[PDB]
Amino acid sequence: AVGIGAVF
Amino acid sequence: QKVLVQSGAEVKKPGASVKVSCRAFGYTFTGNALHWVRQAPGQGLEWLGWINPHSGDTFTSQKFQGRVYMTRDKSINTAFLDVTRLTSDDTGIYYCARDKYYGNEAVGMDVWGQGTSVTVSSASTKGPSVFPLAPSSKSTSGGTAALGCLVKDYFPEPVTVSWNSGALTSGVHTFPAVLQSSGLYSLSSVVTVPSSSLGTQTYICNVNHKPSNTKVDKKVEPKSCD
Amino acid sequence: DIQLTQSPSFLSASVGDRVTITCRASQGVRNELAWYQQKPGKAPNLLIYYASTLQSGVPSRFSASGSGTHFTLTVSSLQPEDFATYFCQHMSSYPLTFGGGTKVEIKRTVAAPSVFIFPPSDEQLKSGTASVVCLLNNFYPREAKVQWKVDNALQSGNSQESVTEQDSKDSTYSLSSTLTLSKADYEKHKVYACEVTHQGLSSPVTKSFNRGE
Repeated sequence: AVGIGAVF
Repeated sequence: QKVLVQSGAEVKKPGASVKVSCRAFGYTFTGNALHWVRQAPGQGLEWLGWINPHSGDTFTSQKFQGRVYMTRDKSINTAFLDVTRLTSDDTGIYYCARDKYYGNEAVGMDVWGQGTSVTVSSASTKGPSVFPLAPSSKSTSGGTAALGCLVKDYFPEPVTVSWNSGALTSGVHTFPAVLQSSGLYSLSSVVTVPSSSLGTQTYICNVNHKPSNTKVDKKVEPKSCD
Repeated sequence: DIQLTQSPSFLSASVGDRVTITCRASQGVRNELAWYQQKPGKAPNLLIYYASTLQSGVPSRFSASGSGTHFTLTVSSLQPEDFATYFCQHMSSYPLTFGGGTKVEIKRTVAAPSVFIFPPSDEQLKSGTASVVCLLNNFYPREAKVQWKVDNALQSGNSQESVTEQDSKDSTYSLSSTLTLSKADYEKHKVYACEVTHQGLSSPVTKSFNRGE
């Protein structure tokens, strides 16, 4: 699915 | 205990900008992507974009690129939606919503703000005119008479309508407002009552329009023919 | 933009009924699909994600199926709190899009409207406009035809309707139809009539008045 990068 | 709290209602002219805020409580703000979704009155759901609150990376839906901007301030756990060059087609309720974000991908929108109403119009603030919808003997239906008030030509939403200072609630229907072609709103509030007591009962419609600081009490009474 | 087509768009059902709603995607979206419930004045609430995983806090009477393009949501036994609008949503590419919604409303026995007509007030006429209000009170089902006739001429384009949400107590609707005329046009004619067609009426009901009487 679409993603918007890591968040830790 | 996960809650998103949004800023209050906004009313703007075409060409102006609006900045809506959304503050996260009860979870780590930077741990989940945050969406913005709007809904025009009576319509479906439209996705505007999303933001990574940790990094600030965004993807804005193509139809809003260069016009809608998502930012955040981690110090106050707050995301912002700036909608610029507004037109009346931007009128609607704007929501922020957290994604579950498992695996750093979109999964589903599990916490939603309460919504922020945005009205865009060339109209200016104006209080309503309140006209009686008077009961008549010729309009008797069984043992029932209908009466009401027409609350016409106001801007923006909302108005509140009560009857007899809140003492009359049974049989009341206050209709959803309609936007007239003039750009001003109008609604009616009606009540069904016994025809037998129209000669003695009192009916006052109490209309409050806070944006114009107008308050109106209108007497509604049967029409008498000479 | 991927199109999500929901069917049916409107459904009437009773408490205890099983309800099945379909969502068809215009391209494959694997299981990258979620379902939501929305009630009037509220934000949507997540029911299902990964196409068939049930969100925590959602009753087990909700379930869903599908992988690829054809998805279904089922409520096995509708409860009073389940009458609402339901939406599907994909997240396989940008923009994310939602289906058009399926509104599930409660079935009840047919109830004919009570019809009332209100001429414009003398106060409003002094202002230069005339609003004529026709009220249809406490009816079911929602479908109703309201026609304005002015000296026997059918009107078009000069009226607006507003409908209440289905009543929580008696499951009925009420509706206002407002004919708005300039004072000049109002004074051109004599007989003003609102004609109502509805399943609960053996024939259309007309309420009317004569201007100036």
